[PDB]
Amino acid sequence: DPEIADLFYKDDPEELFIGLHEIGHGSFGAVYFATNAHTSEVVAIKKMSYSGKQTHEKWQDILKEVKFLRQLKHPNTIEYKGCYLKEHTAWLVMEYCLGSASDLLEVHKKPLQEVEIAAITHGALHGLAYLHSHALIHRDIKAGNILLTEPGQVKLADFGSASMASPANSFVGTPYWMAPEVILAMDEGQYDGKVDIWSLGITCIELAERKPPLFNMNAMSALYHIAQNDSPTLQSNEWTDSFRRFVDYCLQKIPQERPTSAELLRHDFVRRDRPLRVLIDLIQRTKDAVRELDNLQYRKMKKILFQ
Ligand SMILES: Nc1ncnc2c1ncn2[C@@H]1O[C@H](COP(=O)(O)OP(=O)(O)O)[C@@H](O)[C@H]1O
Ligand SMILES: [Mg+2]
Repeated sequence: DPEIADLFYKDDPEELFIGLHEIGHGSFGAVYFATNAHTSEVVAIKKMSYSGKQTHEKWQDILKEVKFLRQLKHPNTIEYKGCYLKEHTAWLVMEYCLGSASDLLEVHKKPLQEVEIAAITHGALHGLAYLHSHALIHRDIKAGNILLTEPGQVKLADFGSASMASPANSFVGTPYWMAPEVILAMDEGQYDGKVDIWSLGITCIELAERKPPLFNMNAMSALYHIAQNDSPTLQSNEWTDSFRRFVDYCLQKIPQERPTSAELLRHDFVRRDRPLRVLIDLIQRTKDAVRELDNLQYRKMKKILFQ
């Protein structure tokens, strides 16, 4: 019906975008760097197929992601440009980013610097405070869904699990980064935006340690351990106390004891002065490191030099 047709532009995207290069993938298909042939603008295109046996679920997921992106306007959420449709493939068009925070980890094969973590966290928190103020929940916060534009701005992306309401109940997320109350809700009970704060805490650990906790287990074992056991913490004592206190505050298992996004914006870790150029310099040092990679690793990370 019109409710669904109204989500999509009516012209054929195949002509409109040129010079496609893959920059990501997921179950749906790939993401591409592309240029509008008429305006020269560079964009990202997430192509999401709903062919085949999983057509119904795939189409519902497209619809949910498009409807969610349509409502957003904030400097730390990815800019949405609209969506095209061709041959059982939706072309979701976004502003183009250099890469994810997970990509920055992969290029360096080391944790990020603490001030880089803070900067990224700070931007992510603004996005989360916006979302939560609108009764929204991201539900899949992780380093691979926090992007950086080439100029150094932090963008939340991947709204494929997101909630249009709060409280919510669905058992959704990426298991290692899921809040205990999502797991304990078992698709029936309730949780709210603070699940993103738990996930942010896990993301902090990820950026500090290269991987989330429990990553040597299967999903089934991790979900049990997240529910049953004491929350994780930063392993190293090298980190400042402020960063360690930040993480611990995020990783309060009881939601009533965990800060909101608005509250965590006032925490010392993100309020502490840091250098003006932290994100610009992280970007530059990343490009410089991609230029030194061997061809095995470069083949995977060449997108970082696409501009
Ligand atoms: N707007 C974008 N600009 C640059 N890269 C992007 C953009 N959107 C996605 N990507 C890349 O594609 C990857 C997968 O996209 P994502 O939307 O997270 O898909 P999935 O839902 O299936 O995880 C990201 O982790 C990122 O590396
Ligand atoms: Mg993703």
